[PDB]
Amino acid sequence: VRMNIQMLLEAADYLERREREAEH
Amino acid sequence: ESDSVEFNNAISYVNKIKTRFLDHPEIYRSFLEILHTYQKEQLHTKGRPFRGMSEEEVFTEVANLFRGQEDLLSEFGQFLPEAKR
Repeated sequence: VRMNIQMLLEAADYLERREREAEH
Repeated sequence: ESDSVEFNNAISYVNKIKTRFLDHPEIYRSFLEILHTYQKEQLHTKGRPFRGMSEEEVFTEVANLFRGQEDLLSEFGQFLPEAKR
């Protein structure tokens, strides 16, 4: 159970990187 | 099996934020910038974690950005460890 605001900076950097993964 | 449900609950939130702030591409700068004042703690010390600041402030700023949408700050409440009720 690690729901702290840390998750928002994690999810953000994740999702930034996810778009770049998807292009190929 | 590994718990990453709440990770995806964060993803879904950020993705919702990003999908609703299409009229506002600027929010994607300042939103995280505010939480970066929070998250700083982990890299600031040479040892222990901290709280950052007061959880009320990081909230306070994001609210002015997001303003109009109370429903987003509703989900923000999950990432604030208060009472859990």
